Amino acid sequence: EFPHNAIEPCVICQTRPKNGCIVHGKTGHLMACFTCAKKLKKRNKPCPVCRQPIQMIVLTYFP
Amino acid sequence: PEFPHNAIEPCVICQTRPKNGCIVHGKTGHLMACFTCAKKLKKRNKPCPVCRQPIQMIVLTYFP
Amino acid sequence: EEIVEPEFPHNAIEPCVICQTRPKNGCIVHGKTGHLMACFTCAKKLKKRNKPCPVCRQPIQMIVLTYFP
Amino acid sequence: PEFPHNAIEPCVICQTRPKNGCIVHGKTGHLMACFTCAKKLKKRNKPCPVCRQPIQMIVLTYFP
Amino acid sequence: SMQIFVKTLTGKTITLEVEPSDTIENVKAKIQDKEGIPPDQQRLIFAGKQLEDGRTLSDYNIQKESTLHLVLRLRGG
Amino acid sequence: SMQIFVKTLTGKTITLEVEPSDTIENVKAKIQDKEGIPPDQQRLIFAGKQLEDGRTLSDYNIQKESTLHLVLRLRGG
Amino acid sequence: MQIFVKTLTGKTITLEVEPSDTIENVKAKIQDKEGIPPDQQRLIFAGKQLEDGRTLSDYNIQKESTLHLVLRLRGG
Amino acid sequence: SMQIFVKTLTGKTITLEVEPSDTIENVKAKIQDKEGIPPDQQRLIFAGKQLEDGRTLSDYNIQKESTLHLVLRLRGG
Amino acid sequence: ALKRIHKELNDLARDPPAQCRAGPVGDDMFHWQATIMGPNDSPYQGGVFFLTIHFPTDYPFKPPKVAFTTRIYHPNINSNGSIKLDILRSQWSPALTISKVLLSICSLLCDPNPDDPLVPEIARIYKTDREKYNRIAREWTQKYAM
Amino acid sequence: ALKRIHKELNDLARDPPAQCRAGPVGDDMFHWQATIMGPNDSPYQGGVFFLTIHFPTDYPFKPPKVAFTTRIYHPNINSNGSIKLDILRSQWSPALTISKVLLSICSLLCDPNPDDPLVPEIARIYKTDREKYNRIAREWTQKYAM
Amino acid sequence: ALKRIHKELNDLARDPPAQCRAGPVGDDMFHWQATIMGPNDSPYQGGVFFLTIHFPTDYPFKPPKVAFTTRIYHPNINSNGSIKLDILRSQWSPALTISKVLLSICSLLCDPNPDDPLVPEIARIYKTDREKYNRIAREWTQKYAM
Amino acid sequence: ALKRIHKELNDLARDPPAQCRAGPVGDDMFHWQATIMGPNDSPYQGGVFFLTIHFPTDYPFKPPKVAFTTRIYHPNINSNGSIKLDILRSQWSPALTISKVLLSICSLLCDPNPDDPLVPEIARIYKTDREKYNRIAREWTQKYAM
Ligand SMILES: [Zn+2]
Ligand SMILES: [Zn+2]
Ligand SMILES: [Zn+2]
Ligand SMILES: [Zn+2]
Ligand SMILES: [Zn+2]
Ligand SMILES: [Zn+2]
Ligand SMILES: [Zn+2]
Ligand SMILES: [Zn+2]
Repeated sequence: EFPHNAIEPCVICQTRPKNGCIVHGKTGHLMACFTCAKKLKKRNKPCPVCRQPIQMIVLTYFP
Repeated sequence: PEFPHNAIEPCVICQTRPKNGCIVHGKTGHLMACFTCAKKLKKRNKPCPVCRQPIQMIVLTYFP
Repeated sequence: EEIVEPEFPHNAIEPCVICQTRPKNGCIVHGKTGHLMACFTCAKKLKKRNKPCPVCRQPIQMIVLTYFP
Repeated sequence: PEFPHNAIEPCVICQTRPKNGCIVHGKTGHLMACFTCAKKLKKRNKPCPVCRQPIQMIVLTYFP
Repeated sequence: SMQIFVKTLTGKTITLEVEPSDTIENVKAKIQDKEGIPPDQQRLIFAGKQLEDGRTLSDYNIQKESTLHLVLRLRGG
Repeated sequence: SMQIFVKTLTGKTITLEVEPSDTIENVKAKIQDKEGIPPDQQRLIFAGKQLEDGRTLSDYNIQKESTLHLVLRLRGG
Repeated sequence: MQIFVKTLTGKTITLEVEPSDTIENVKAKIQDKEGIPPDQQRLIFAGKQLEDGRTLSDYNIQKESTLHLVLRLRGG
Repeated sequence: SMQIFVKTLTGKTITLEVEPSDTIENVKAKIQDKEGIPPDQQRLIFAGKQLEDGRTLSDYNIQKESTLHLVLRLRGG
Repeated sequence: ALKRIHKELNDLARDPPAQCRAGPVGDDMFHWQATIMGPNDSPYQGGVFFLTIHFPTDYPFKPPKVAFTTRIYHPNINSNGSIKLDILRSQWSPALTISKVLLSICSLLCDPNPDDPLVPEIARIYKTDREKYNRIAREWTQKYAM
Repeated sequence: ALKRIHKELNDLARDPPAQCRAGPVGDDMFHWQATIMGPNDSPYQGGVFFLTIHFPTDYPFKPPKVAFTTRIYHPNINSNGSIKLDILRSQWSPALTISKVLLSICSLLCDPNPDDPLVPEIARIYKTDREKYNRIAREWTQKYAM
Repeated sequence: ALKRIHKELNDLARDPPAQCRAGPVGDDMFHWQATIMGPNDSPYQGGVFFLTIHFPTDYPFKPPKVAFTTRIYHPNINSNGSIKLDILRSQWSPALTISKVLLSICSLLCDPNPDDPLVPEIARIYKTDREKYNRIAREWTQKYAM
Repeated sequence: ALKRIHKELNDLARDPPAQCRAGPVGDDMFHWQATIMGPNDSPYQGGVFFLTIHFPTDYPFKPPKVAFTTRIYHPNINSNGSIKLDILRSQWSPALTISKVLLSICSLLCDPNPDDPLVPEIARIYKTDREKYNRIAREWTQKYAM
């Protein structure tokens, strides 16, 4: 089944869409906006969901 | 703001699997294909289907 | 009752039926019998997810890494 | 990949039945005897012939 | 009397020693001896149809050198 | 001032906020902000014809609620 | 049979299990679906941590029960 | 670096990838990986003498393509 | 998954079962089209029934998705071509191949389970009037599978 | 922080948890009260335990301050109701909602860490005489949480 | 390739570009015919131009083969209907659809590339005598496309 | 016993060992004769030692009885040719073959156990004067093994 929750707002700010993909290795957890995710990476926090370190934040478009 | 309602639509290549293969280039990513299809493009050294930037990596994208 | 010849497992050199690549060294044990048709890598994936034996559906007691001296 | 061509040869003890008696110890096994010969070893409390670990069980081994 | 063949689950073919009067359940017990598969997990198929336990090979027009097809026990629902 | 629509490469339709005096170069900048596509890979088509960078929407008689078609940059050869 | 796992964000997923599934079997299936390593998974039912090594039948967990996923934690 | 051969207990010959500075104990570890035999029950013989876990292959002037011989750990009495 | 899928396809090329065929249409190995001939001496005899097959990316650990695209009258298959069959869900086995799955479905055609049906109306008729059932399934075979 | 807290409150109302309950004390959305049901099959069984919650202004980037207001016998919870627990400190996650924090705290009751205790005397007792530990903990539950 | 092609056919039935149509020739889903209407205010005005499409077996990773079957006067299209155009070769993208390819080709009719031409004689006329270019293109439109 | 012995003989024919040779004494497959080359860099260098081998009825579950018929000087072999060696008694293994047994015996020559000896006199001389032992062994080798 398909990602119906991807339409829901960022779980952190509950305001902006989920367009800040949190990347680690070849996998990523997409559940937050670019602003909130960039904050985590700026402060060297790990991924909120899997606790892996954050390799990068990718601004994610759905073309 | 506008939320991505087209995210539940299938991979635009195979028209079957979910859109979970994020095509990364620089600081942006285009998510319109499945991981299997996007990976096939990366292995064949093809650019991004929608913006033609070189593909840095394919990210298997989860939606927790 | 007619004489029965021993028969030997010529299919034992065929690759794992799951990955079609690696040798059959992942023995699936249940009770006192084993079904050897997958590599250790593929059979451990079944065991780690508590899936049954693929050919007889008995529960997988253990995977045995099988050497052939 | 090295495939077990010697799995087709007879039991190294009786030289007559196939190698269908796996000698199990922990999570590894040595397959070189038939079930009948390997049970004799287990019954008599002998260790594994090639590695000398104790014989946990004999498993009658099919190649389906 | 005659040999039949059984294409087992993995594609490997085995040879069985049968009388035309042998029941289907007889054949399954032979497959168990050869392959270690419990008869209640064996579904034997011929001409696109499964073979019932209490019928004979002749009840199904199964001649010598016939091939039966072994799949797993299944339940529609 | 007015709304127009762009049918993007995947068939998804987006809405833009534009002026009639907006250049095509300007429109492509807005598509870049919404979709992440560099303007030089954008080719806009209206009434079967491509829209040139330094000309305005109104130079093509593109009015409120028009639909532009986005394809990939191409080169006859 | 099927059970539910309410994951960290509140999203609910479905798992295919047997009564003999151990809790580590369950965490492995959660990782398959959600990409969360088992050693950062902590599963809770009826207010208690479920322990690796015990099975769903050990805990009498029912078909279509819901297990609750939080993060690995330690008191101190 | 180089490769060598080990004649195992049944006479089956196997191949290892070693360096001339590898310890005897290091070879036995590679034998344990391929054949499941604990090193403390391995006895490697070369030129009719036993090889001791401290030395290396160069210590024993073992060139590439040499065959080492494996028997079981033994002790006179 | 691909290598396993390639081996199954080669097997179907060299030794298909009498009733069943399947393969990809283009180079897309994850999507196959298949056919099952209605078994002789059944309401389905003389019909050819098309199905669609989608392999998941972790095949063969997970089952293929299989659905009829030809309409068929049967208590365990509905008007969307969905097949309620346990080996397609909780009783899947990695040792099953598409060949064995098609053969299993084919054997389901003449061995339905009306006691726990997907289409209740058809199971009632199957239990209470077998002749009408055969009449109807025969008409459907003629109407849609020929 | 406000929008995220409001979201959590509405989720709690739309979908009340089985094991805990929580909401604002009156008007201040940053100060909440909560209740934890003692785990069945435990010394805390049948007890109901109250807690206070203060959200910092950069919640959920920073953890909430969470303390018991009902006395409870545990090596990692002291007479101030303070809880020494890594997810409230360095192992916090912004994806933890207050419902998840409360369920996590509940699971800590039968999963104490006596080797790094907040109340050494309770932990020594836990390590040396377990039946003595359970006896007292049941006593405190009946004296203070019923 | 098949399910992708069916989706593209559905989109052409529901919402096609203004100047462009296409569909399978007979029952062959991998062989289509297309039409492009000459754009207004252009020497092709009032002409209809037919094309042949062959999808390759691993469409859409590989581009379709596209050729005119109607003769047309243009610097990048020759007398056999071959179209020299980078998106049909080295600049193909799998996100392009037949609809988008046809719209693209339509935009090429009005915006030729005479600087890298397939037909050099027509390019010289286009660059230096646009009155005669428009005239001859109009004549060919009447001779072949009406 | 017989088939296994046969097998060991064929394998000897297929891959002749370099330190030793062995085969049946004429007609009796259960009575064998063997020779060992004395190791280089050792006081047995250049010697050829003969051994007699007898297989019991339940070979290979029970070890062969192996004795020297060439006099030799060594703490773990006595004047009757008896070899006190653990693999020939309680540490036997059915995977051992005559070839492996002989090579094992050869490596015992340069790896004696003086601390639990068969011949105490030779043992004491091995511990206290190594130089004497090698002189004597070389002499015994020259006297008896050429
Ligand atoms: Zn946010
Ligand atoms: Zn993560
Ligand atoms: Zn795809
Ligand atoms: Zn891109
Ligand atoms: Zn495998
Ligand atoms: Zn089995
Ligand atoms: Zn044997
Ligand atoms: Zn062993």
